Amino acid sequence: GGSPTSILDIRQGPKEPFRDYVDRFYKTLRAEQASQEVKNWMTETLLVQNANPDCKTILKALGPGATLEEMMTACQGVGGPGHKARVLAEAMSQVTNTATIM
Amino acid sequence: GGSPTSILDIRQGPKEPFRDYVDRFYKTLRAEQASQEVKNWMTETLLVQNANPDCKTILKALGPGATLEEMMTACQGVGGPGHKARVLAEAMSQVTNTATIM
Amino acid sequence: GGSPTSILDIRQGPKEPFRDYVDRFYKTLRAEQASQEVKNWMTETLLVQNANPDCKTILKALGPGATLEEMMTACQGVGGPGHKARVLAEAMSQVTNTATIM
Amino acid sequence: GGSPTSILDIRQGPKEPFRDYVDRFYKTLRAEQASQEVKNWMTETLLVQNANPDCKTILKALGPGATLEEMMTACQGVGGPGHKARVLAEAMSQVTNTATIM
Amino acid sequence: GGSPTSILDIRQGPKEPFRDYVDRFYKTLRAEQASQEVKNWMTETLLVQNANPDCKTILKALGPGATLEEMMTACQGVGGPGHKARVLAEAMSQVTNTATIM
Amino acid sequence: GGSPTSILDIRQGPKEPFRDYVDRFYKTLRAEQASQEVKNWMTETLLVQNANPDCKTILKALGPGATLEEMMTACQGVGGPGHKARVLAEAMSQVTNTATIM
Ligand SMILES: C=C(C)[C@@H]1CC[C@]2(C(=O)O)CC[C@]3(C)[C@H](CC[C@@H]4[C@@]5(C)CC[C@H](OC(=O)CC(C)(C)C(=O)O)C(C)(C)[C@@H]5CC[C@]43C)[C@@H]12
Ligand SMILES: O=P(O)(O)O[C@H]1[C@H](OP(=O)(O)O)[C@@H](OP(=O)(O)O)[C@H](OP(=O)(O)O)[C@@H](OP(=O)(O)O)[C@H]1OP(=O)(O)O
Repeated sequence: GGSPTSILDIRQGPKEPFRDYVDRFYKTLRAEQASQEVKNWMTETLLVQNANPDCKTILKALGPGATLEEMMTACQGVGGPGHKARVLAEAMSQVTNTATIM
Repeated sequence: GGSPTSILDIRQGPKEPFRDYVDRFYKTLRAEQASQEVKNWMTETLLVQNANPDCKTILKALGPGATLEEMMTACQGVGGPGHKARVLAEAMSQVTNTATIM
Repeated sequence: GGSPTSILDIRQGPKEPFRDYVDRFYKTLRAEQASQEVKNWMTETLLVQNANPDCKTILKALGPGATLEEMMTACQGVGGPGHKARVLAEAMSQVTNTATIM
Repeated sequence: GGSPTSILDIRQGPKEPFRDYVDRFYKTLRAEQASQEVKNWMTETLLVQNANPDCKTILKALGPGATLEEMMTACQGVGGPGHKARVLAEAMSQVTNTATIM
Repeated sequence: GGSPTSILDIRQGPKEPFRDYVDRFYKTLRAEQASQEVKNWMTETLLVQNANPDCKTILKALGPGATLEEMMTACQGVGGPGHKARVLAEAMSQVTNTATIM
Repeated sequence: GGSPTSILDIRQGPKEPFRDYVDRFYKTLRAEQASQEVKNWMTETLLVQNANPDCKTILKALGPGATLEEMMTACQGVGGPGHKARVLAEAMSQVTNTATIM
């Protein structure tokens, strides 16, 4: 479970940029008195998993063994037409070619 | 029915994330004077139902007994690109494959 | 007629939450100096008519006699991605097969 | 002409709902010093011509002589995705069959 | 070049309404200390060139010598769903027939 | 890497228009105490690479080394439906024909 303030309740806003949410995660973490390792691996597992399925999955899309910067860039394209454009095109064709999903 | 300020009146806004909604709900539940036995289940029954069909529908999808956490992670993903994007993936085949609905 | 401050000037913004629109509907109505009988049916005839061509459309879909609980929620489906989502599914699947309308 | 703050320079923000438009139209007309009768002949032609090419064209779409009630019925659904939707419903179905326009 | 605060640095936000952009243009212009003749010709060459390729192109579309009122009327349709709508419709059919561009 | 407040961290938000991004960038560049040569090229390497996948790739789209006016016009058009649309048409044309990508 994850209570307020605690990074365990820190989740990216679907509209919130990963560039922002990523920050909310680390600053909010400053709000928590977690052991540094408890705060870092948190910054790892809590960040990605709580990073707005869009960014969060993008992180996975980015191929694990990622750098915070990359997912920052891929998940940064989220919020502006970069998303509403690329995702739109991708979903637009996610189904065009892959419509049969099982 | 559900009068204002009561958890019964509590409802995830059409765009309100499961995360935010789950916050005003429980706070509202604090605002309500139902025992924990009456509140905790309101937290169960009212939450899923009042939680905005986007979340509410996911909620039923995850599978009865979905950890509040699971819906807490999925339902919340809704909002900006969260619903614009992911759903575009399903909205896209919702008409292409499922255009005929009966 | 229907000048401002009356329930005859109570409309749901297109993106407006039904729960919101309907909220001002009745506060305005409270201000509207009609009899219980002249105020209450407004709730019915003006709510459906002035409620966002989409919610207005939904209400008919909800099947008259419906408790405001259902129209409020279906209409609650409006605003967030839910509105674009449900509509995208029907209008998109309407313009595909039903593109021919006479 | 039409200088700022005069009903003449009163124009529905592209997105400014007609409801917002008609309220601000009436907020700047009321503000505008045109005879009581002039305001009446302003409230007529300026209202339809300045109300956002969408709410406006709608006012013209309802067929001149459209009770201000009908505009409010149609140009009220403007702004939300209900518009992006209802508009798409026709524009989307207008391009498929009517793409060739001369 | 065009330094900050100058009308040379004044550009319509990609989403910024022409009505808006044109307002700050002239407000900012006053800030710029250009001779009346210099401000008047900036008002013309900088207004169109720095007016958001949507409006900026519209202005040209309106055809040179276009009255500020026409740019204001055509570039005002830019911003909300009024645009996304009109533009999507043309772009949509542009790619249908005109997809081949050379 | 690029720490907080540095022009290195500095990035065109997804909604931050290039004309604005470039505005906080330069203000933020002044904030980081660097030599002229340093700021001279920071303004370059950090302005295009941190430049919002849309504006940034636009710069590269225009052709790197592009005049600030070329990236500015091109990126000052990135923000609203002038963009969310111009792109929707193209990305749409990217997945219609070019959906197959390898
Ligand atoms: C690919 C598809 C399957 C379909 C096939 C063709 C299509 C159709 O007929 O369905 C043409 C219309 C489009 C392109 C939809 C896709 C969806 C989009 C969208 C609903 C997408 C989300 C966008 O909003 C944002 O990005 C958020 C934003 C408003 C900028 C903010 O921050 O406030 C908005 C602008 C609302 C559009 C309007 C155009 C349409 C309907 C297309
Ligand atoms: O007017 P608000 O209630 O504050 O809503 C705004 C508005 O969106 P709409 O087009 O739906 O009216 C913004 O647009 P502008 O007012 O600047 O035109 C938009 O941002 P964009 O300009 O980037 O499209 C932003 O949406 P978001 O930041 O989610 O993309 C959204 O704010 P909220 O939904 O957060 O209220």
